[PDB]
Amino acid sequence: MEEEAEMKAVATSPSGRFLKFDIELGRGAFKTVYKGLDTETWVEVAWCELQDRKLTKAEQQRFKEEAEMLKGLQHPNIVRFYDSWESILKGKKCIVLVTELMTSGTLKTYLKRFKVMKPKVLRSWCRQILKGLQFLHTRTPPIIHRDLKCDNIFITGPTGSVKIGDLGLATLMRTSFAKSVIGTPEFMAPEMYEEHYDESVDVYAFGMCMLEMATSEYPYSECQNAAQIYRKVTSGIKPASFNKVTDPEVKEIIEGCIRQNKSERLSIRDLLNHAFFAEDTGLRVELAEEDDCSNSSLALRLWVEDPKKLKGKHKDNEAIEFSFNLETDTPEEVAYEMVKSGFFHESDSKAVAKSIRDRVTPIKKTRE
Repeated sequence: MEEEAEMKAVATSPSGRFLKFDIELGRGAFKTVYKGLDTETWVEVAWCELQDRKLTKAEQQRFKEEAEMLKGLQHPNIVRFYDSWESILKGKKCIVLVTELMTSGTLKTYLKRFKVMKPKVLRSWCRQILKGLQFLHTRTPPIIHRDLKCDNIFITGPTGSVKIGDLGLATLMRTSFAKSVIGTPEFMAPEMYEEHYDESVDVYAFGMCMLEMATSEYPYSECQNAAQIYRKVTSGIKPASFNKVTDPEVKEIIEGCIRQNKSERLSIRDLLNHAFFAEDTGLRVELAEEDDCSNSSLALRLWVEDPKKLKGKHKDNEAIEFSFNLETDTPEEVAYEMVKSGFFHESDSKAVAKSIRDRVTPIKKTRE
């Protein structure tokens, strides 16, 4: 039984397609989001009201057209923008943005409580933010998100896909004041407060999102306030949580993204070509426990990411926990022990041994 019958429509788009309900979903300076309805599809939408009062006639016409540019953005990793128009709020001009309503919330809400699910969702959500950003940066003229952070990444579900939303509008962030209210220091590149920055601010913010997804903790939480973060960021002092990244590949991508010098930062084109984003083997090995160099034995986990890529009747999300002595063991012999125990068919030995070798050869080198 639905009580959608009691929700009274309080406004309509000039087109007539969308209805506004007086149910506020979120706030912020310059923005109020409302529950809305599409009368063509009968699906609840977000009715967003955007307004900067202290805006000139010239600035307002540039903000209205920036809003109209978003309508033509269609990509599976970008929240869909259905329509935008100019209206009046408290006598002054305002912009209304109608967008898809994300019911499973943000990545920020998700990471407050939950770790990203295993075996593949971390790699997928990363690749999806990169694909979404790449799409925005390849528009004519290029779009820069300007406000990328976990609270602006929406999830379809814990095993679903991610969508970037709440783009930072160029005209709405022209000033140091607007940037200080809109932006989240943790996710902001050091050059964010300069009058001129490019798309590499979005790369820096991506690096911080990925850090948060990897460490399951908030970047720069050691800081008491935003001034301390600004001081640390501009000094070239990484978040303490960066040294909590246990995967060398994940630590490498992050550092290449959160580089102080904008020109030294990694490009999305090349990131998308990183081996970390490959899924050809269908097998991956990770550390199960925190590695103490006093120990000779590691505690590892083998993930069957793709049961189709293997001979036999394998279940989804299959994870094998096994020990490995860095001194006396070999990946090829351990893969044979997996075959013998009945985990794998003999013909998958080479694929198993490689997944083990990939994780175990770097750690063995580090040992003294």
